Amino acid sequence: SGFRKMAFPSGKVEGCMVQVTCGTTTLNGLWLDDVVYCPRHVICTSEDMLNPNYEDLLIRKSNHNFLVQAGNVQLRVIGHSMQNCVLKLKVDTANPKTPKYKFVRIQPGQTFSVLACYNGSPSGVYQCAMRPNFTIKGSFLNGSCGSVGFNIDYDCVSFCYMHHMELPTGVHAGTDLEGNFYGPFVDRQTAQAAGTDTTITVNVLAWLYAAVINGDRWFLNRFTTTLNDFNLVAMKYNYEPLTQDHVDILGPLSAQTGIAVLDMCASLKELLQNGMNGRTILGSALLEDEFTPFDVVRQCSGVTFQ
Amino acid sequence: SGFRKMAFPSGKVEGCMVQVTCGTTTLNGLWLDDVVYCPRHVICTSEDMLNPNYEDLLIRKSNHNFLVQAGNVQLRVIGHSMQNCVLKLKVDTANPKTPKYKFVRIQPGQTFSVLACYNGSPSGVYQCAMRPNFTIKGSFLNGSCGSVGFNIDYDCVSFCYMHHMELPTGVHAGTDLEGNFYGPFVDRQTAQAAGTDTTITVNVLAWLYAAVINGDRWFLNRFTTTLNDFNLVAMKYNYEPLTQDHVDILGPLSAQTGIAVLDMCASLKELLQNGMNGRTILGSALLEDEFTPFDVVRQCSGVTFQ
Ligand SMILES: CCOc1cc2ncc(C#N)c(Nc3ccc(F)c(Cl)c3)c2cc1NC(=O)/C=C/CN(C)C
Ligand SMILES: CCOc1cc2ncc(C#N)c(Nc3ccc(F)c(Cl)c3)c2cc1NC(=O)/C=C/CN(C)C
Repeated sequence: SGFRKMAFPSGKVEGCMVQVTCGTTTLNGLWLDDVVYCPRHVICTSEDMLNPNYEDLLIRKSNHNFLVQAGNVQLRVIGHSMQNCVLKLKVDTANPKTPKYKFVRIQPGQTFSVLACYNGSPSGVYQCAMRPNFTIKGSFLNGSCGSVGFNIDYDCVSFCYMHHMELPTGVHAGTDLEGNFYGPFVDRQTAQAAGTDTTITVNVLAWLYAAVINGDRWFLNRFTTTLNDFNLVAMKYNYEPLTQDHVDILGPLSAQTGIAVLDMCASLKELLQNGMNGRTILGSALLEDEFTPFDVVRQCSGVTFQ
Repeated sequence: SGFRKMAFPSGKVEGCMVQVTCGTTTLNGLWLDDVVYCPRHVICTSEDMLNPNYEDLLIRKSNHNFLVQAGNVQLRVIGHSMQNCVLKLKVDTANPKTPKYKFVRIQPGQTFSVLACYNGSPSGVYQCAMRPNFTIKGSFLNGSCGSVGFNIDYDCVSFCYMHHMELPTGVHAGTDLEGNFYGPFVDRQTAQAAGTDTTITVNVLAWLYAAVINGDRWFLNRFTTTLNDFNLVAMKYNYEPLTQDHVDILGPLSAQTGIAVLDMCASLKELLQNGMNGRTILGSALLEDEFTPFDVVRQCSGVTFQ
């Protein structure tokens, strides 16, 4: 019993974190096999970041300008290239701690764990979601760039996020491990604003199922609804529209609890229209949207990794 | 920017987790040097747990009855003893992944990270606090016993919690690594109820400082208070009394923000008396009490480990 915001164990990723310094800038890199991946803005001054021409800035850099350090030991850089917004630094030694891994570009609404690092050293681990506006709500200070987000399934680490930028409003933007930004964001210090922070409806429903499983059941009611009715309410409250695909994904939680998805939708509708009247659900006074259906099943079932 | 419920990186602890099976019961153990620590109730049936005589049950167990497996490899048990509510299984091989470590008995109000495990395999990591009533609000299923809680400072892992029991109300009880339960709880399946879940006042104040640092400042007001005045309010709302020791511990956050501790207390007083009027602080609609002053400084400053 109990339901917590839970991250994946981070050891497999800790063993891949290195420090990358180019001139005056230090950030973190990800060492997998004989390649270190890091944000291309390692090559910029803070002057450069207003309007950088990365191809021109890179011309002045050679292999020996990229100082890569794994713990106390220096790595020898034997090549470098730019791929979208990341650099790939080829080193002469394969990381002996390289786990089984994949690079995945996640969809908005999916969750992942972040290992926040500074100077190639781990500071902490927490759970995030790719928001519908393609930002994440992380915890990142100067020097955290190149920290990564990931999921684990049994023994395989799927890396999905590398941290690049903080917007003036305090939320975060980054790339996949191919160096393509999520959303419209760019690696320049400019006027870029986030769009509407829409709530991830299917995740809220999953968390209501988690609540029922764990004995929080005061919000269950005598009502049902339809997809189209419920979506009229979702729209008013800036929730994502619920689709039949979402209903299908909630099938397993519906079967476990015996609560039809549309009945749970009717509970959510009343919560949106009436609020929580000073009560809590799983220790929260708001409707939580950063647990996916798979996260709920996983945590409620004890799935393990390594 | 950003403030998240953040756990310590878990790799140092992942490398210590093993599976322990005694007869029909499997749970997790902690392998440090040549000793495996686990809950003594590994020796019980579910029959036995209503009224177990552990000394008598242990008489029927020999070294070869404790099956200890680290990943895919079996460990040879060369001795065993009971210390309070834990067993210490001496094995013939020191754990090559043993980190620098200490055993610490934490005080109520202090926080720690939990690595939830099943069958000796890590499932996830999350952050907890020792509540004033000596329970923790974790996420633990059958098979998670022997999972541990810990803090890290640079390279040293301070283990403070081993999981033993779930109370009928869904909260959790366990021991330190010497096998002494936190609070009055016992390792029998009996009528034991938790006392009042008091809110950790100094932690709420720390989190309000974290909020100010991160730009959430709507709750600041024109008022101040005194320790004795504020505590009249703390008492009504089942908050721990604030002491001068707590004020002193908040000194560094007071200095960073320029907000006197007692002025912040006056903000908290208004929040307790008026509620949050539908607003949020650091993404929460309630007053968060599981960040310590040290947690706030650490997360806001980027401290690292390994
Ligand atoms: C930790 C001990 O093992 C389990 C404990 C559980 N405790 C509670 C609930 C609940 N409720 C579980 N299952 C569950 C079901 C369906 C749901 F939708 C939800 Cl949320 C939860 C549990 C599942 C566990 N383990 C498995 O399911 C293992 C299966 C593996 N096979 C493919 C071979
Ligand atoms: C990640 C890059 O490094 C830092 C970034 C910071 N960003 C914001 C704030 C803020 N605000 C910080 N400090 C801080 C101060 C006092 C407070 F009370 C709070 Cl909460 C936060 C920061 C501290 C950092 N690093 C250090 O403090 C290192 C010192 C080590 N020496 C002993 C040698």
